[PDB]
Amino acid sequence: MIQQETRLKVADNSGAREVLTIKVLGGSGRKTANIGDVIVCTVKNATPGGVVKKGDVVKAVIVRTKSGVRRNDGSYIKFDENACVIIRDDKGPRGTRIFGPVARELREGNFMKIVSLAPEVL
Amino acid sequence: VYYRHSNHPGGIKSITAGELRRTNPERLIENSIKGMLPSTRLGEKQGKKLFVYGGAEHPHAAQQPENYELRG
Amino acid sequence: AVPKRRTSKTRKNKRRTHFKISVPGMTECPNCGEYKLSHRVCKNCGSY
Amino acid sequence: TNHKLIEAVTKSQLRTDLPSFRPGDTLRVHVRIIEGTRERIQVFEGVVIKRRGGGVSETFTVRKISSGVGVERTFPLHTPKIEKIEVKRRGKVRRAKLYYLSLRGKAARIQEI
Amino acid sequence: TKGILGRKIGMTQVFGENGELIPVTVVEAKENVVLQKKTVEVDGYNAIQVGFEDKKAYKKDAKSNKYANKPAEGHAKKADAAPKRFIREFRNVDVDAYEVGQEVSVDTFVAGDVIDVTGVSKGKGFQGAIKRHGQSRGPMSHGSHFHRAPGSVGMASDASRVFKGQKMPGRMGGNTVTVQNLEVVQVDTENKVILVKGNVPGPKKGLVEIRTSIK
RNA sequence: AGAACAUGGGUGAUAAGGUCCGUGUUCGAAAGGGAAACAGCCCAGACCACCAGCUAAGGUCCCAAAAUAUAUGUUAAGUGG
RNA sequence: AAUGCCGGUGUGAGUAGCGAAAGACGGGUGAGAAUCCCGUCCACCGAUUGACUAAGGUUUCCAGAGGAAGGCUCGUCCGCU
RNA sequence: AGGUUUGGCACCUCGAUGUCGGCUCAUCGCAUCCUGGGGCUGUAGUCGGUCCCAAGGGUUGGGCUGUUCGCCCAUUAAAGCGGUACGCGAGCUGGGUUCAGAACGUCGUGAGACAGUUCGGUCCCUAUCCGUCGUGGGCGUAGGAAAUUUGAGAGGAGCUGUCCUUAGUACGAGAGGACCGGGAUGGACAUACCUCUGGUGUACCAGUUGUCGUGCCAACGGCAUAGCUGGGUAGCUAUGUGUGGACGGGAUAAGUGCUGAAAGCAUCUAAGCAUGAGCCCCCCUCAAGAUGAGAUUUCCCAACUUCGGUUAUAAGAUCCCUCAAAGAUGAUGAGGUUAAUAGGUUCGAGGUGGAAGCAUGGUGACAUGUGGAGCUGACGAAUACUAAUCGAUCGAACUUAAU
Repeated sequence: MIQQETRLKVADNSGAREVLTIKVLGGSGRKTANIGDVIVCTVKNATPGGVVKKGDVVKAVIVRTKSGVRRNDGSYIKFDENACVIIRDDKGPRGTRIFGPVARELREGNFMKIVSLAPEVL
Repeated sequence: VYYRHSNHPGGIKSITAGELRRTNPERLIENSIKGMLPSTRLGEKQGKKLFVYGGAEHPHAAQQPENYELRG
Repeated sequence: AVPKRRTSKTRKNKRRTHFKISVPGMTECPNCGEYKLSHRVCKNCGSY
Repeated sequence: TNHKLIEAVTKSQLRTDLPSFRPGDTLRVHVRIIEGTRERIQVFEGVVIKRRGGGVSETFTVRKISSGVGVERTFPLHTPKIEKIEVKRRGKVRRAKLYYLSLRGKAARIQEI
Repeated sequence: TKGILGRKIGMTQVFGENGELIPVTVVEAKENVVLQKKTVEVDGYNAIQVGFEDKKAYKKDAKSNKYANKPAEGHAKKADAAPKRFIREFRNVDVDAYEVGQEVSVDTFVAGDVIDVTGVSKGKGFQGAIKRHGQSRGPMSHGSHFHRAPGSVGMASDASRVFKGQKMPGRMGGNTVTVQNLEVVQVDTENKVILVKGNVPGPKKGLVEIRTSIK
């Protein structure tokens, strides 16, 4: 469950290790987001180089929250930490590599460019 | 238009004369009789001597009722 | 927070309408006895 | 205890196929993923950490890291998306809920056999 | 349309073919019979009267509701039936069917039907304004002295009174509720129970009514 | 410590239930009838009794006393061009 | 009729409150016992709610009798008579 | 001209009408922010400009300032403008300002001042009446009762956004881009159920463990926040799971439409002539005969009577076990069968291997069952053992018409 003001970990390659969420995109008064949703955020810790730098206000997608999602058969997929992939606003990743596993909700969310880059899709 | 309030906030209701005469015309006549009587307890009793019927048929044959013609 | 007018005799005695004691039962004691708290474990002049 | 009507009307959908679990066992679970038209199987492997419930609404949980990031997977005992259960190992624990595991690296502060 | 009569038992889950998790309430409807047919020519409207589970016979020194008294024992003797514990009317049905005394089976409903369920809520007792109307409980620190109280109750000397329906504390809810547009998942006739997809108002073993959905 | 009203004027903005003079009335210190209610507006000044009569101002379909009165006309709207 | 002075009696009302603090059961005395006496358990203070010593107070100290008032309930008890 | 927001006036209140912003909770208006209808264009076309009609419902998260106001960051369909003692302090706070301390500046001979700053500075009340939200007692209603109801009349619910044709057609010498049709779709808010699933908590549930004091080893019990740590039954719950929502009918407002004269040409109107919404009503949910009167089914008095009333009647209170109900009343489940409550016996579910004996191992410890054992609260079943198993109280005329 990602509100505003939550620190979120970045799981791809660019000058971005760390983001703080500005706004949960969606409806009015929408409070939280989860896997499949899109937030707007600022970069708090970067690496020297890369395209994104510190102080940039960017979009991202959620992959692998700690409060995992529910399926129809009543099955769950919780993760140990909250991750993030910075996206380019054409449904496409602004980096070039994806680290760690990614959940299948992105396939139904039409994130299929990010689906092939990542190892271990569940 | 006829008006009434329910003592509930914004609870003013209404109905126009023609459609009150078209549905429940007995109320239409007895309301305007009873508005012409004193509003004491004796007056509200005297309004209970009134029987209104839509259509030319009534049940009160044992009382032996007489025709009265409006002497204007 | 304070009463604005005093209370009159009529009003105070109206309020005391229900401030009553309930009559205790008045049932005959079954095994042996007389009128009592109904369906009791009645021992007063009896053996219920 | 629930009611004989509750067991009678769900009693059919129990599956009498599965082995006997104990929290602390390693299992590989063969789950069935659907697509356009091809029912692919993918396998989840991990240690069992909790089992709660009774009757039809039973549930268990298996934990796996395998990529650097721990992953949980919870699912019904009698759900028909499961093709079979293979008990990998047995392992000896002292608790019924293996919750003792911030988590990353090898900082899973758990005890194994 | 249809309608039988109730007493829910509890909740369970059932697996849907094509693979689903479906939470369900088990409603047992046994011992129903038509007791009386209201007719528009005699009563002004058309309805049937149904009695759900049956009680004991009239007993001499019988005083709990477990036995039937003389008047209700005489009623439903015209219907060739045993005394019932619940009697409700169904005026959403077609009275030209339903011979008086007809045993309404639980398989009048077919898995797939859209139904309405009515019942009585659970009774939380006396509650105040946070629980009962969903208010906001102002601040817990910074010197604050109002936590669960309600705020103001009106304006100032203009309209110098409180209006109707001002949402104060009181008795929470033991009301009549109807949940529309639920579904029959399964009709089990050996045990005479109904599976309904969802939740039902009231506690366990309380009376419920099931009807064909109007919309 | 005065007040409203109509008429004559100043001040103010051809404002004020504003303020300042002049000529009257009424309230103040005045009960009664009318204006729905309503010191100052209209009629009228209560020594006491009466289940007598004539009138004022205002009124006469019901509330609520008295014309659903006459005869003869307007109105169709109900209460800068 | 002076938010007059003194006395008596209301209303609010059977309402607010009864001043931090372990108690259970058995037996006894009594017109009357949760409350007094006697147990056997159990809890509390535990550098003190322990033992002295002051100032200060002035018979409150002991025994037997008593329950009108006092004791925020009761009382057969008491620093009360 | 219309409505009264900086001012004019001094009519109520100085034997007190006591407070700016913010918080909590509202209720009205329309002079319309979004959504809904329409039309105009110097609208090629989307864009747009521009108007009129429309008041049901909605109308946000932060950074800076005590702030009203104001500038900024992100969203959203949208982030309107007003009244109500500039709504609301016997509902809240107390940052600003009118209090006693102190520093600075300016101006005063000085005591002091300014209106400039800056730091620090005690927010009382047990609800009588009316009002509001809940829940009872009394009486009533032409025989008394028990159960089902009708509905005069009340209250509550009408909001929104994506992906798909259409369509790349209209149109675009270029780059740019019309409107319009179906099911659906799965969403955001806010409503009202409920605990099967994920989770929370659980103070008479099982386990591990540290100090100390008692019965002297150990095993128990006491106190250390429930001593602490790890799990967790039922009940109660959100962050969990279900469900609803313009509207499911046409029809109306500037507007668009038809035929047609004074004014013989002309004319959307003049008589006539249709539509276009959020308009109606419908619908949907709940409560409802104290609606001072509306039913239907069954039961009981065959008397007694001066049927004025009495006893028996149908039936309800009294009392006692209780909970699915509950401040209390009330409302349900029960009272000698029987399963209301408790014990006992079995489950379920919880937590996870008790003792005694054996086998070790130097010993701390392990094994290991012919041991997923022993323990177990509120869950469930069955059961006569302990109990609700006696008995009194209260209670049954006028009139026409027939037949």
